[PDB]
Order: sequence, then structure tokens, then C-alpha cells
Amino acid sequence: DTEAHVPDVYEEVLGVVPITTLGPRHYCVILDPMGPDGKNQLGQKRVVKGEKSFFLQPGERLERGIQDVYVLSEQQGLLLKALQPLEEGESEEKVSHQAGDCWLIRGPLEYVPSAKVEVVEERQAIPLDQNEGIYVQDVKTGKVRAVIGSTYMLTQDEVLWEKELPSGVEELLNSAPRNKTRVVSYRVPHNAAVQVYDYRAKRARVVFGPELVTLDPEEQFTVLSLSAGRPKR
Amino acid sequence: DTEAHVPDVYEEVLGVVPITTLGPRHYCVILDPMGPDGKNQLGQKRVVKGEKSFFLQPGERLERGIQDVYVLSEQQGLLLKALQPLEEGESEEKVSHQAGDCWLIRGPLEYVPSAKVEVVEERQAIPLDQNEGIYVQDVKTGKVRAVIGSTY
Amino acid sequence: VVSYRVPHNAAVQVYDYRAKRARVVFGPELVTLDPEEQFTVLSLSAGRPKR
Repeated sequence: DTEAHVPDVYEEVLGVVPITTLGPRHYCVILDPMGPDGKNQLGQKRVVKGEKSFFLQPGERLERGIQDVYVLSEQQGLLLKALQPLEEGESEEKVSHQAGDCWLIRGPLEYVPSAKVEVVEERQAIPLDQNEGIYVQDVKTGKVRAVIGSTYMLTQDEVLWEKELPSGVEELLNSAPRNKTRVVSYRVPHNAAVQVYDYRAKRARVVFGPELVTLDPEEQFTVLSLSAGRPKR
Repeated sequence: DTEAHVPDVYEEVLGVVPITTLGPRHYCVILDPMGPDGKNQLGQKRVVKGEKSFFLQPGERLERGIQDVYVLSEQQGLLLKALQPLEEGESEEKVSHQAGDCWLIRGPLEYVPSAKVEVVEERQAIPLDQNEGIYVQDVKTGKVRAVIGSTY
Repeated sequence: VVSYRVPHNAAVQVYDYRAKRARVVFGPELVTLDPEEQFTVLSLSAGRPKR
């Protein structure tokens, strides 16, 4: 229709404008969304995602206005998400997560956060040179390892792990704030050797030659207090 | 209905807002929660979880407003709780607990403290390197040991 | 847990007091002290004239 207001002195509340969602990239959450009862589901929430013309029924509101679909950072773009309530085979994974048991989805997909899922970290995978790396610690295991060589994204249970020696920082930068999670590595000069001891593994290693060494999570550089002066201090 | 006020000069106390609890995460405790009597259960307390529209009956009141369901810190998020009165097979574990005899539930689960329970510690497990740890003391034993290697 | 990187050419002495376990740890390895055990300490001479 296009019907006359005050059909019998009735309150025009407003002319409501239809929220419309951009096919190729738009979604949203409506709160108090009415199911069959024609009346609001007060606590609940509904996500709608495609191209749609949408009228917010009375007592519906939009949670976060008009959010656009996550389309990942791709080769390396990551979302990490917990889950408010328990739910199985519900997400676009058709796999079971227990309430809270958070996880990550990455790769070449577009994501709409499910009703029951919450986007924790918008993770970004770190590009790594053939010969450089980062330390990760497994929150779950406690396991602190060095990931070196290729670019990496930290698995759901991982996070970056820092370290450094009390003076070694200076002979290394031989400054910008030294990044404590980037794998410590040092170019051993042509006619030199450096003595490294792994402390967690109890692996001694003396690396000679012109090669570079990189220190595994626990291992330390041996330092040397050498004399030098014209009068030799 | 939508009934006319003062049906025969009667006192409206107020319009009561329908306290509503969020399905995925909200719960709460009502105090003086009237049961079958149609009349308040004065000393007591009713817990209510899940999605619900609620109208607090006259002489009800929410103990702690509109609290939200615990869902743990997960691989490593912990809740330690004591109990007011004794209760057996009453926990969601269907496990017997003696009054006071406090205990913890951790892991990947969402929790609502039972009417007869109270959340002692919101414990959080410590991440520990392959080669470092902490000293825990067993209050029961008095035993003090070294817990080293993993997260605890 | 108290731990200590024993330097390459050193050894530290530790005694466990609760268990009565003596231990001298050599090498470049690191020691971590159990609840009761203690580091033997040393009061050494140092100066040019040797205090």
C-alpha cells in the first residue's frame, strides 16, 4: 500500500529507512531479532550476510551498524576466534568447538563471524628471509621454539616469545629498539669462532669460520673479557 | 491485557522493565524468588541462565544485576570455588561436595555458579618455558615442590 | 624457580637441605634450586694488593 497516517489517530513513530547490505562484501548483526512470534527475541541476535534489502522490524537494532565481510589477508591473513557458547559443526568448518576453546582460520577465504563466535585477533603472518626467524611460545605447552627460514603465521596456540643477554645486545648491533622476538643471529667474521652453549638442551657448540650463528630459545653467547691498550689493560 | 490504572483507586508502584538475559552469555540470581506460593521465598535465591525474558515478580530483586556466564580461560583458565551448604551429585559434574570442601574446574567449558556455590579464585595457569617453573605449596600437605618444564 | 647459568669454566656447589642431597654442578650447564637447596657462596680475595 501507501496508506494514510492516523488510520484512526495512530502514532506515526517514523518513516524507517531500509538497511541494505552490499552483496560482494557486507553483513551485520541485528539485536532482539524477531523469529516466528512476530515479536522480538529480546536477548538474541541474528546475522545476515548476502545482498539484501532489509527492513528493521520494530524493536530491532543493528549491533555494529553495517560491518563488511571479513575477506582474509589471504596468502597470509588470519582471524583467531573464541566462542561464547558451545556449538558443533555449526561454523563454516562443520567441526566441533567447545565453549571458549578458541582457534584460527586463515588462508584465501572470506569470513562472517558466526552468531556464537568472537573475533579475537586479526592475525597477520610474518614474512621471513631464508635465513631469519622468530621465537614462538606455545601458550598451551609452554614450548618456546625458534621458527626460522620461511614466512610464518602463529598457530592458534602460539604467540611470539622474547629474549636477550645482559650485555650481548651491544656487540650484536656491531641503534633502533632491538626486537626481542626476532631470532638472535650473529655473523661470525672470517677468522673467528664464537662459543655458544644451549642451556635447555645442554648442547655445547663452537661455530667457526665465516658462517653466521643463530641462538635457539635458550642458548647463550659466550662473552670475552679481553685486554687491549698500549699499556695493555 | 493493557489495563486501566486505579481499577478502584489502586496504587501503581511502577512500570517494571523486563530484565532480559542474553542467550550466549548472560545469567543471574534473583533474591526472594517466589515459588509455588505466589508469595516470596524470602531467605532464598533462584539462579537463571540462557536466553530469557524475565519479569521480576513483586518483591524479587536481582542479587548482582545481570551477570554474564563464565566461559573459562580455556586450555588454561580456571575457577576455584567453595560451597555454602553441603551438596551431592548437584554439580554439573554430578559430583558430591561437602560444605566448604572447595575445589576447581578448569578447561574448555562455560560455567554458572550454582545457588549453593561461590567463586573463590578466578585462577589463570602460568605459561612456563621448557626450562623454568614455579614453587607450589600444597596447603593440605604443606609439601613445597618445584614445578618446572611446562605451563602449569 | 631460582636458576643460574653456570659459566663454561666454572662449577657451583649446591646442597639440598630438606633432602640432604649434596651436588656440585660443573660445566657450562645451568642449575635451578629445589625448594630448600642453597647455593654455596664464596668470599674470595680480589684487590691489586690482595684484600
